[PDB]
Amino acid sequence: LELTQSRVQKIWVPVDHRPSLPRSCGNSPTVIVMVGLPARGKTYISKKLTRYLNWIGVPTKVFNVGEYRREAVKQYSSYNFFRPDNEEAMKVRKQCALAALRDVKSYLAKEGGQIAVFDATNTTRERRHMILHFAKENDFKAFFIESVCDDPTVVASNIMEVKISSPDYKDCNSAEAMDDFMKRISCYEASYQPLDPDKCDRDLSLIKVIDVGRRFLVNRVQDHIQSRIVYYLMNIHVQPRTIYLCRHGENEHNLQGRIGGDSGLSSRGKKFASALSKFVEEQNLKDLRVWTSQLKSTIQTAEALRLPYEQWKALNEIDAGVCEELTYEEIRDTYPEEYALREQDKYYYRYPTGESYQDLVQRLEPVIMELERQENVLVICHQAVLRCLLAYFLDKSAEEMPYLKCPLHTVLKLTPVAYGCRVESIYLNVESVCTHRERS
Amino acid sequence: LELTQSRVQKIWVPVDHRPSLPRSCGNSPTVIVMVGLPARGKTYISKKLTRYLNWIGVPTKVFNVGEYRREAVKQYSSYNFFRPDNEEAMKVRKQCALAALRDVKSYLAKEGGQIAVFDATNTTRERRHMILHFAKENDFKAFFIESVCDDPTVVASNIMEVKISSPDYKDCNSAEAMDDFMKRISCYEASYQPLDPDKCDRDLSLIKVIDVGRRFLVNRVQDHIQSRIVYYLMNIHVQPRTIYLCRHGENEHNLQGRIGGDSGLSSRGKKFASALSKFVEEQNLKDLRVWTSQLKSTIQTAEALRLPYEQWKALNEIDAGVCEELTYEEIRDTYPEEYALREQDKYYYRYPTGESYQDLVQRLEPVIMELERQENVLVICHQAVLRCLLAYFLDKSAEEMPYLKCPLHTVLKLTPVAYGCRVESIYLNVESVCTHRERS
Ligand SMILES: N#Cc1c[nH]c2ccc(Oc3ccc(NC(=O)CN)cc3)cc12
Ligand SMILES: N#Cc1c[nH]c2ccc(Oc3ccc(NC(=O)CN)cc3)cc12
Ligand SMILES: O=P(O)(O)OC[C@H]1O[C@](O)(CO)[C@@H](O)[C@@H]1O
Ligand SMILES: O=P(O)(O)OC[C@H]1O[C@](O)(CO)[C@@H](O)[C@@H]1O
Repeated sequence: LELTQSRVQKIWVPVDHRPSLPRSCGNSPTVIVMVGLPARGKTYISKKLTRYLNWIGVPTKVFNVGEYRREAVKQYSSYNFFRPDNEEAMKVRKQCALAALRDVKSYLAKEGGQIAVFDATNTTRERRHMILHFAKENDFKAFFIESVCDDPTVVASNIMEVKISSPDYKDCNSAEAMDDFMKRISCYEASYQPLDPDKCDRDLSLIKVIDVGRRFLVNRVQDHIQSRIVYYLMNIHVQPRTIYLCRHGENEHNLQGRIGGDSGLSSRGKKFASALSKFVEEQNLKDLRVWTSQLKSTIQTAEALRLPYEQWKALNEIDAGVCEELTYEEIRDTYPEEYALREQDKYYYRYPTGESYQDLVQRLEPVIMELERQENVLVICHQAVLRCLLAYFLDKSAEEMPYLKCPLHTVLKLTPVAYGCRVESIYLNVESVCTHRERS
Repeated sequence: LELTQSRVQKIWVPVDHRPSLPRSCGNSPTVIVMVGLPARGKTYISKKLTRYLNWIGVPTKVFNVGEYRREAVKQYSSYNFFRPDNEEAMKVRKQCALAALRDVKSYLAKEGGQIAVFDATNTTRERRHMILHFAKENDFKAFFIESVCDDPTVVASNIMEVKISSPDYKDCNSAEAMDDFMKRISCYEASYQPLDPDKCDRDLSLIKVIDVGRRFLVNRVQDHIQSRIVYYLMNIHVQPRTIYLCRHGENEHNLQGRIGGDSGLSSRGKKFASALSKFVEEQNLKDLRVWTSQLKSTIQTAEALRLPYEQWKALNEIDAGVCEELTYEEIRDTYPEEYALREQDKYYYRYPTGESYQDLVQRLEPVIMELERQENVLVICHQAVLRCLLAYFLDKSAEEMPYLKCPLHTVLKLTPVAYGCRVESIYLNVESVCTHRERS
C-alpha cells in the first residue's frame, strides 16, 4: 500500500507508477432555477448564493436572461417590450432564454462548472417544463428557488435600490423608471403560475422564500448542496447593518517578522487597541457583537473596548505547522523547497502539519454563516483569516485571496448595498510594521 | 491589558485580581414544543434532536408527558383512558402536563438547561396557548415542531417498531396493542388543530415536518439554535442503513507508544487492512461510502479495500500540539503539569498549541451532519475522533467520551433501531498493541 505525499497540498496519494503508455480517465451538476415576478430579489439571491458557493469551492455561475436580452436588443425603450401581445419581443426573449440555457450546458458539461443559476422570471409552468426537459436530457439536477412577496413597500424599495439604477434606465429619471418598472411587473402577473408543491410541483426540489424570508416552503431536498443552500437562505437577512473587520493590534512576533505563535500586543498594538475603542464609540452603534480568535493578541485588542466579546477558535490564524514562530528568512533557509512551493501556489499550499488558505475557508464557513445571521459585528482577527473573510464579502477568487491587502491598525468597514459590499478603509493613525508580501 | 492563560482549556482571560471581598455575578432558554397525533415520530424527533444538541454542547432534556402519566397512573389498561369523555383521566393528563412544565421551568431557570423538549401531542390551540403563556411568563422562547402524516403504512410501521414494545403494552400481544393504539390515535383526531402559519400561528416560530421529512413548512426562525434544528431535521432520514466505524490499522507510532504524527501502517496494520477488505466484501452492501482522515494510516487502510474513498481533514486525529510524536512517558517527564491537568479534566483539557475533545466535537459536527444524510458509510479514523463520533451515536456524555473503548483492528457496526443505535463489535482477528488508558 505505497503512498506518496503531494508536495503542495500534502495529500497522501497512491504512488503512481504509470505504465509505458500513461492513460488519463478524462457528482451530477445542478441548474438552480430562479422563479418569481420582477423586483422579488431573484438577482440578489442569485448573486449572493453564487458568491457563497464559489467561496466554499463549488464552481458557480449566474446566467441572467435579461443580460442576454440587453446584448440582443441594443437599447431599452419601455415596458411595451415585455407586453404579452408583443409577438416579436416574445420570440427574442425566448431565444435569449434558450441561448442562456446553451451556455448553461457548456458551463456544466464542458467547463467544470458545478452549479448554474438560471436567473429569469420562469413564472409559467411551460417555461419550467422546458427547463426540466433541458435538465433531464443533459443529466442535470434541477432545484427551484421561488421568491414570493405581495408587499408593495418591499417592491417599491427594490425598484428604488437596484432597478432604477439598471442599464435599462440610464436615460430615465427615478420617477419614469419606477413607473415603467411597475407596468413591466404587470406584464408578468396574468401568466404567473406560482410553484405548487402540493399538487403540480410535488416531485420538484424547491424552496419558496415567502415575504422576504419570513417563511419557507421546502420540498424534496435531494442532496448536500441543496440542503446547504436552504440553510444559507434561512440565515441571511436584508436588515441594514455594518461589518467591521480588523486584525489584532501589532504583536511582538510582528516586530521580529515571525509567523504564527501566540505573542502579545507591542506598545503600538496597545495604542491601536485604545484607538479602536475610540473609533467603535464614535460609530454610535445601538448593539455591536465583538468576535476574536483564541489567540492573545486579538483578545488583548478586544479587552481595550470594554465590550462583551466572544472568542472563536475558527478565527485563529492559519496554522503554519513546522514553520510556526519562524521568520520568512528562516523558512527560506531551513525549508527552501517548502518556501518556493508556497510562493508558486499560495492558496492550495499546505504547511507541513499545518494549513492552507483552502483549509481556512472550510474552518471559516461557520463564521460566515453566523456573520450572515447577525447585524453589527466587529471581527478582530489575523492577516490570512481576514483575507479569507474579505474574499467572501468582496467576491474575490481563490487565486486573489492570499494577496488581499489587510494592513495592521486599519478597520475595514463593510456596508451591504445593492448586490454586494461597499468597503471603506479606516486607518487608526498608529504606526506598525508591514506584514504584506506580494507575489513573485 | 494583562491576561493569563487558563491551565486546562488554554483560554486567555483578564488577570483577575479579585478585591478584598470577591463578588460573583451569580441567551434566553428555549421550550421546543412537539405537535402532532400519536405515532408521528414526535418521541423519535425529541430523543434524536436532544442527543445531537447535547453532543454539540447545548444542555437539552426531554419532558415526555406520557412518562409523568405512567408515574401518576401505575398500570395502563386501554385507549378508554384517552377518551375525550373521560373526565377523570382528562384531569390527570392535564396535571401531568402541568407537572412536566413545572420541571421544564426548574430545568431552564435553575439547572443550567438551555433547551427543554416538551414531548406531548399538544394538538389543540388551547394547550399550545397555555404553553405560550408559560413560556412568555418565564421569559422562555417557544419553537414548535409539528409532525404531519396521513400515510397508514407509516403509522402502522411506527406502532410495530416502537409502540407495541412500550411499557403500556407489557401484558399485551402485538395484535391487541396495535388495535388499542389505533383506537388511542382516534381519541385525538376530533380535537386536533394542526399548526396554521398562514393565519392563526403566523407569529409562532415553527417547523412542520410533512410526510416523514419529504416537505417542510418553516415559519419565523428567530435564532441560531432554531436554524441549526431546522438544518438537522432536513439532513436526517429514516431510511435503513449501516454505519461502520473503525480506526486505521496499527501504525509505527502505535508500536512505539507515540501520540499523533503521520506514521504508516505496521505489518499487523496492513494485515488488518486486508482483513477489513474481506469483512467489507462479506457485508454485501449495494453501495458504501468510505471516509478517511488526511493522515497516511487511514488512507493506507482504505487503499486495501479497492473502493472509492473520501479524505476529510475533520477526521484527522486530535492535535496534541507540543506533545505530538511523544510517548505518554515523555509527556509525563517533560510536561508533568500538563499530564496531570489532562488526567483530571480529559474532555476540556487543551494540549498547548493543540486541541481538546471539546474542539474535536466542533470539528466533527459537519462529519455528523453528513453521516446523517448518507446511508451505508465506513469511517476509518483515529482513537479520539472515534470516541467523539461514538459518543454522538451512543448518547454518551462529555465526561464519558474520552474513556470510550475503541480498540484497534475492531469494527463498530452501528444499526439505527427504535430510539438510537444497536452496536455490534467485530474484531478482525489481527493482533495489535492496546492504546486504551483508563482514568486515575
Ligand atoms: N420579494 C422580495 C425581495 C426584495 N428584495 C429581496 C432581497 C432578498 C430576498 O430574498 C431573501 C430574503 C431573506 C432571506 N432570509 C431571511 O430573511 C431569513 N432570516 C432569504 C432570501 C427577497 C427580496
Ligand atoms: N409521521 C411520522 C413518523 C413516523 N416515524 C417517524 C420518524 C421520524 C419522523 O421525523 C422526521 C423524519 C424525517 C426527517 N427528515 C428527512 O427525511 C429529510 N431527509 C425529519 C424528521 C417522522 C416519523
Ligand atoms: O499567508 P501569508 O502572507 O504568509 O500571511 C499569513 C501570516 O501572517 C501573519 O498573521 C502575520 O505575519 C502570520 O501569523 C501568518 O503566518
Ligand atoms: O485521548 P487519548 O486517550 O490520549 O487518545 C488520543 C491518542 O490516541 C492516539 O490516536 C493513538 O495513541 C494518538 O494519536 C492520540 O493522541
